[PDB]
Amino acid sequence: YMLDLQPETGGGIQRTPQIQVYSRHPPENGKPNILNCYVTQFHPSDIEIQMLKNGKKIPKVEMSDLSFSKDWSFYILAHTEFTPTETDTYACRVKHASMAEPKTVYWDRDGSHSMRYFFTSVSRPGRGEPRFIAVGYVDDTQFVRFDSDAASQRMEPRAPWIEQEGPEYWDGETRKVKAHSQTHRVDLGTLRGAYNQSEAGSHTVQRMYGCDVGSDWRFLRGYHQYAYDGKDYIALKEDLRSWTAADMAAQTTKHKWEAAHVAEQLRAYLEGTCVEWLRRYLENGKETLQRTDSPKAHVTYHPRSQVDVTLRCWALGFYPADITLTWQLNGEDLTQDMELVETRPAGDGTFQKWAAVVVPLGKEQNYTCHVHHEGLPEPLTLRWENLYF
Repeated sequence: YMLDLQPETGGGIQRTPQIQVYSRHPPENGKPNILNCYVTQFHPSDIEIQMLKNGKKIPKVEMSDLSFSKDWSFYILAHTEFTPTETDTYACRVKHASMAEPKTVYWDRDGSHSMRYFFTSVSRPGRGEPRFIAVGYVDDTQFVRFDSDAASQRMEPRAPWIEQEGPEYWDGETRKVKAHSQTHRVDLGTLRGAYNQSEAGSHTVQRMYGCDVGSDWRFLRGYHQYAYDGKDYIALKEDLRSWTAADMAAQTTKHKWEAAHVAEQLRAYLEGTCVEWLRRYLENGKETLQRTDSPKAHVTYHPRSQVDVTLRCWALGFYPADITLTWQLNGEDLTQDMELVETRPAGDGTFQKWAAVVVPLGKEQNYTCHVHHEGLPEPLTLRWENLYF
């Protein structure tokens, strides 16, 4: 349930995509599966993602709705059905303005809750109104979307439990999401003026807001923050009464919103309405939302040099996405030379992660992987049982 308040900011750089290519389920030759291409850390949001089989474009590839993480960097999941074999190669190819050439990555085998909305507007001077994309989450489960270039021109369901809501709900959310788009359109215009930028270039406004509740479903935290061209602009501080302005232009907005008492209006939504609707969603989506799936963990071996080995600690099938995955040598922990990938979606309501370390041969028993997750009664501790080396 979105905010009705629409404050305006007032009148007076590229990052490279990271790519993971991986299957939803453990890969077995001849068994139907889903291949994922998880593309993250990119800016601006305009991007082309293609999945390839033996170098040829796979035609039926589904893309997630554009969203972004805390640092404002975008992410998209692309996925397609596939049945792996011994000989077929698979890859994901990304074109983005940050890179001179496309990057191709081949598939290689060996108690709290939150509601959050994420909004992205991208100007396109001479080509109509900004591209506007909105997505809503409860915890790590997306439940609504809006895309200005989609056909419906309505807020749309993306989870079965929200489809219960009647037409009044959908009408209200559609009205509000369109109002968000217009506010962002205005913001793009005035921010362009504030930074003395030309009317020709494309620019980006991102906005995130929402609430966390505790184990008793009482208000825990609120958020309401903005970025311009992928950089912090203004953010509501944790007290929900003051602002962090990132530069001089944002200070003008800060003083404007201070004068108009915008923080107190947002506080009322964040501590009241946001929380009340989160509780409703948690009850309506109980089976899928009020759940913890524990990480299914194991350690794999991979020969490296004649002197050492790579040990990789896997965590699979877990929900929610928050997890701590760490290696420890002889009790003491250290992330000096630990490779750690971003937590990635399986595409079926669970997440995956791994952490890898290079261990000298003979000293493998000294290394232990530790998995902490709210689903686990006790933290898991794993070691590589050396059978066949």
